[PDB]
Amino acid sequence: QRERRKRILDATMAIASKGGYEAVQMRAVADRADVAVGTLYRYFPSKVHLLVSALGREFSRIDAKTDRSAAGATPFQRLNFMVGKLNRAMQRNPLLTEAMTRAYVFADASAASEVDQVEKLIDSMFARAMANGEPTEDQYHIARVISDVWLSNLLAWLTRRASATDVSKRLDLAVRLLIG
Amino acid sequence: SEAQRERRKRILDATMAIASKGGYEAVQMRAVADRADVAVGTLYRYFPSKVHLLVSALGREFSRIDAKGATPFQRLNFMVGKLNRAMQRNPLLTEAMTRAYVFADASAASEVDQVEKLIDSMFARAMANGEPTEDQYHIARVISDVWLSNLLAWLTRRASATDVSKRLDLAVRLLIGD
Repeated sequence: QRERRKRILDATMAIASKGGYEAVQMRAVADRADVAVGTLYRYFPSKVHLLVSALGREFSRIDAKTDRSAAGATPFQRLNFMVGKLNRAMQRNPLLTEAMTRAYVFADASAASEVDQVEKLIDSMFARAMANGEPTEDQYHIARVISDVWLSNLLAWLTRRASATDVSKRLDLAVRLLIG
Repeated sequence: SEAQRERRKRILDATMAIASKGGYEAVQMRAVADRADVAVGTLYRYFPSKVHLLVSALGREFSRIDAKGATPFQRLNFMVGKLNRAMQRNPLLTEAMTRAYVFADASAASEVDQVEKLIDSMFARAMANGEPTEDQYHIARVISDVWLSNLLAWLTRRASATDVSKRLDLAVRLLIGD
């Protein structure tokens, strides 16, 4: 059932990248992934669960892309590195970003687990970026603040009250204010 | 020149009261117009949507609170504390404002801007005990974003009020902690 999951999340990412939040239909994803619809619902009860899970997988893959050794001599530099990478990744995929941001907007208690998995991952990614070895509590907290700035400005990006570069500027400002 | 002002005041008062008692759903143009004793047409000329109503009312709220610690950290900590307690005393109002801010589009981008500048100012001056630096304004923005993100989590029952309070405290200490 692992390969089934892989096909389902693959189709989720493909469709989301192609047509944004709207295009992510349960029937369409199930179709594209060659699984029964009931199977899809059994693993993912909503498109929110689908998208958040897919996001989690994407983060888990990005963390496996290289290694903690792969940069900067200072915490500020390393965190700047991580945030910059994820930032350009965001800028390269506006539709996917729309789908994910919307998914986060609609995520409720029923998707708690899924969302948690994302939050735990991304924060970890930031924290381990700042730290040499095991991150401290404060670094986890800093990670959470950065994530909150990111999401809050994506909220304004989604409703076209702000551009992607505005988001990027806010992120850099936040990083500098926290550990610059 | 005074009829318009009185009208606006009653409109925002009604918005605050209704939002406080029933939340975002209860904020409807006819109900607001009714309570405020204005024509619905006048209300639509004044505020095109419930988002404009809630955002404007919030702005007036921060203006009013603005009207009537030995460090930046203590003063900001104090203010965020008071605002937090006020928030927990008014969950339906907070619900209404949160929905208003997550649902706000470009058509209210102007309004959303104004109140924003207001809110941050009140934070920043609190940090400065006077005229703030650029960085203090920036910090105010960061705090505001933490607030909004955690309020989104609260709205969708992914977090409690206590969670929100703790997150805001953490943000304050991490940003300007003594």
